[PDB]
Amino acid sequence: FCGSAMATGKLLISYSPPGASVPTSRKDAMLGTHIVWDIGLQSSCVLCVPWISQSSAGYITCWYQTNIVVPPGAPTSCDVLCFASACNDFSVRLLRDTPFMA
Amino acid sequence: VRSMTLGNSTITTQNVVVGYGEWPSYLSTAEDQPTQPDVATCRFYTLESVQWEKTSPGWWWKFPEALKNMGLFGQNMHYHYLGRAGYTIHVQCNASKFHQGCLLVVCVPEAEMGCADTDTTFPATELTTEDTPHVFTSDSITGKKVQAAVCNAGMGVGVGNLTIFPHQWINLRTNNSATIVIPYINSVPMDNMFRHYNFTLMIIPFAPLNFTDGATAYVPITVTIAPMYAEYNGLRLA
Amino acid sequence: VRSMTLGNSTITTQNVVVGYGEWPSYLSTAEDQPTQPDVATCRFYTLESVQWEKTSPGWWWKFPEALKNMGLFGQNMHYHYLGRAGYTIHVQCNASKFHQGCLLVVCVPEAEMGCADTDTTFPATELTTEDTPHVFTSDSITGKKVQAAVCNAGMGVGVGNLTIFPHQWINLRTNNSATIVIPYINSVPMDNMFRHYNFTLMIIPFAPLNFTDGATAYVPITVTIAPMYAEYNGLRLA
Amino acid sequence: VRSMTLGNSTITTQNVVVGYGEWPSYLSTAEDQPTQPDVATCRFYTLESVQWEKTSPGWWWKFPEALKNMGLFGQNMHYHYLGRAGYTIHVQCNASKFHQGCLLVVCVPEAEMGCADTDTTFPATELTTEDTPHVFTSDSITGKKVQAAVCNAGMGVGVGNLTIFPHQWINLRTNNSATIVIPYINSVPMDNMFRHYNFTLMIIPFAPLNFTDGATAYVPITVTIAPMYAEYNGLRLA
Amino acid sequence: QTRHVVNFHSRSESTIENFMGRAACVFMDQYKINGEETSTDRFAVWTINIREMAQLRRKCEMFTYMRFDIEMTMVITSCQMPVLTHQIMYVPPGGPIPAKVDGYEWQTSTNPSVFWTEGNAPPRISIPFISVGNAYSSFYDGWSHFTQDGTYGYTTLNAMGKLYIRHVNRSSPHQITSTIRVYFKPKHIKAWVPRPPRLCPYINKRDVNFVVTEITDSRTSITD
Repeated sequence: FCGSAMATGKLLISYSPPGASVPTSRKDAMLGTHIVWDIGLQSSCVLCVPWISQSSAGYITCWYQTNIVVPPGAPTSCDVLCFASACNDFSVRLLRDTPFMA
Repeated sequence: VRSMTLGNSTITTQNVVVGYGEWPSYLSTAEDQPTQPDVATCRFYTLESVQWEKTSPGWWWKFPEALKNMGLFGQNMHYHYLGRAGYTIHVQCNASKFHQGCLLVVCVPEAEMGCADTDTTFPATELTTEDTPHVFTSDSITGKKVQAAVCNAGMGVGVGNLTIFPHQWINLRTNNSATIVIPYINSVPMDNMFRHYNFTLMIIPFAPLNFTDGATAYVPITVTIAPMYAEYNGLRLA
Repeated sequence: VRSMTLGNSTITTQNVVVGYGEWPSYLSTAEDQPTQPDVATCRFYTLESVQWEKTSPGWWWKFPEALKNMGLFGQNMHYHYLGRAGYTIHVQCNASKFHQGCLLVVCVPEAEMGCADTDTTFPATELTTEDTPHVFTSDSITGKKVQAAVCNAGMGVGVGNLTIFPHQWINLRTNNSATIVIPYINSVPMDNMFRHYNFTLMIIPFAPLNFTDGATAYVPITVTIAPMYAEYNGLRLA
Repeated sequence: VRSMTLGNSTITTQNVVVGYGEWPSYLSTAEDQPTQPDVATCRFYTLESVQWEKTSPGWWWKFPEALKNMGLFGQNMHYHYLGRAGYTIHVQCNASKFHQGCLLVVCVPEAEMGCADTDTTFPATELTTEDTPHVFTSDSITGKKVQAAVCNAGMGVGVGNLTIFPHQWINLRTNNSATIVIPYINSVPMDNMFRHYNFTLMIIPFAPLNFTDGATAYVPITVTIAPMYAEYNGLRLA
Repeated sequence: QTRHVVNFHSRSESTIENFMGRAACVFMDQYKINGEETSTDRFAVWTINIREMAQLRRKCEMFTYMRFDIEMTMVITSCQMPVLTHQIMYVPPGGPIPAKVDGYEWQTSTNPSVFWTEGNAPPRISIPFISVGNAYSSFYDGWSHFTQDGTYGYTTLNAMGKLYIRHVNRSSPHQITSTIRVYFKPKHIKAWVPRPPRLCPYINKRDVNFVVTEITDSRTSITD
């Protein structure tokens, strides 16, 4: 969370399994897998998404649990950066040519 | 900062008021045998966040049936007609440093509320709207509904001395979070979860919210309930 | 007479053919973690009884998805997209003492069946009608459906030497019950339960039913499946 | 708060990202003998502070020759034609508590940058202006100079996955200071300090600066470099 | 296709030697046998560098520094006689080059060359780590000539040599047009200092110049 040091709110980060459908509402995301990430306490919440392979995948949605509460001095609109890597160890087998290069 | 987790629900927290000095527990017969779900049920059910403005008089939720549409706990209410639970209730406020105010977070077992115009009753959809809270009012009201004026919260008592119950103050000067554990107060070991409202979580702002013309015009209050030690009747033969 | 019980389902039974000499077992990684339901799932799912007349050519069921509407096992198929199970299959016949006949109760893993008029395919609702069985036919048939003529059961093989699979004869002279345990034969440890039919329970009358003009004109065949050691993928984070 | 001092230069600091897990060290021959200055050279060379507004796209410095006019280190570059060093780089931001933003402080060894209009080169004064930084641009540019558009920082790579190098995030919510130690990455033990730019300290604002109408319209970023374990060739006979 | 349980645990195919050490065709060229006694179309050149084709070039730019033996095997054809014999002369970085098919450089004892006659197995010639430094540099943020002169980005440390190829047959009755395919392969490869992958397409084979490309493919909204 790259907002102010005075901005405070909650975000609800839901994960859908690879077969399931996306939550259409915040309550339906709360009934599945989620983490109510309090911004005012910690500013960096870490996941670890399993069952990621190919040879119809999951979803990382994010919801307003609460709005961003801000004092009169700090700005109202903030940003959230995301990151991604291999969680513990990663398995990979069959080398090929990349599609990007032409 | 402690990141509690239960099942597939993790919240982020920042002292617990154990209601009546007791921690919820199981009931411990072959004539009547309880079923202990344990699986799921115990996860955190975060309700919808409630905006607290300068003119908000209060709110109340009536449990156990406030969770009647909340997942497996709200689905085991339809298959078993007897049950009991513990309901760890976290109440955050995540206001700023320039906001001021104070809340009474109290649980009030057996809150029998009174109708607005006496000599009649209310249509039973005025006590509870499952997930969403019924607000109080600042003055007296009429009509076939609950007399929801503060200073006489629901029961005809003074609202100031509502502190006799399991309570917690949320003074935005000092703290923001409250947590209450309510170990199933009832006169029968198991009761139906749709007829009987075991307790009434009501959040009442004593000192009103105040701020200046730059802050956000509200403070969202977040309510989270974890049904602990929920056990039900048996469905199998003996 | 042994009265087996599993969960909340008790049947009454009267030797087990363990398929390929192996008893089903669990798969035993943090990159992929299975969930073992154990609770429910293992109970007995009795299908609808099937009347066996003098002119019945046979039946087949395609599992795992024959149980797609059977309780929690048929509901965990919709929430998890990977799974495996064992399927203890009891087949009673409860005929009389004056009825005669013989059945082949065989399981046939990976029964890829052929269309009735080749050069085309069938509309996918011809292989399975969940609970109810597709019957075979006594002669050849046409149309966009399964070539269900016996002597070429589904796969273009001889129906007599279908005994290579886990089988059991039900000779009404001697016995009436069959039981087969099929320890999840597949080339991948877990697979989707709606795309892939792991095996095909087909019951084929070799010697036809016969009786005189006083007996009941049929013999009801009762099929009971107990999904053993069912495990699924994980839905929680790591 | 730790008040580090080196020679006659003291700074005031508030965790170190040791680049590639190695601390700079000396090279340990009579055919070629290095000279270790130790005296001076190791002191802190604070560059000019850089104002970070809401519309700043980024900056870059090219070392070792960014210090080409900095004291004895910038004077030993003219007398010795071979050298190596370590360059502890402190990056403070000293913003307020109501400012918000985020920086990527990355070092990028061997940042070969691309010309703005390809089919030609740039006049060599576009990569570096000794002490002062070349800014990036928000969009594409033309002319005989460096293609300094962010999202393609200098090298034609994605600017988001520039985190593979020795980096440090400066999130003004949490921290303000960064420190990186870069242990002389090169394919030859000693190289000329005017031809070859060993690494490129580039500071890139991912989340832009934001504030309200009362704060200061900028945040000064302070860069401080301490050349560690600098050693040169020998000038004496053998 | 369908999403299967891809269950295994292996990273032996992700090591550097199992990622870079793969033979790829890097040089097709024609060269005649007769006519035009002073011509440049009777032999091949191919200055050896990793920046030949963009598919391999992209893999060498994962890493800043790398050192490796190279083991190339030519595949020589012919069109249109006797049995033909070829010559694949590798000159080192310090080595004289021919100007014509009949130059005296072809007879230099310090330029190793294979004499492959047609019909046999393909000729294989292996070259060790030649460079003066301690590794080949994929990128060189520096100037060849001191005091910021011309030729940005080109160091002389990552020079690998050249590969002059000709027929040894002096003449022929008719025209024979031979085609050679050089199969480059890194061997015993080490690599230092990882580096983010190339995003933009390549422009030229001696520079890093590029057109500003978008980061990823765009989608409609942030939530779809």
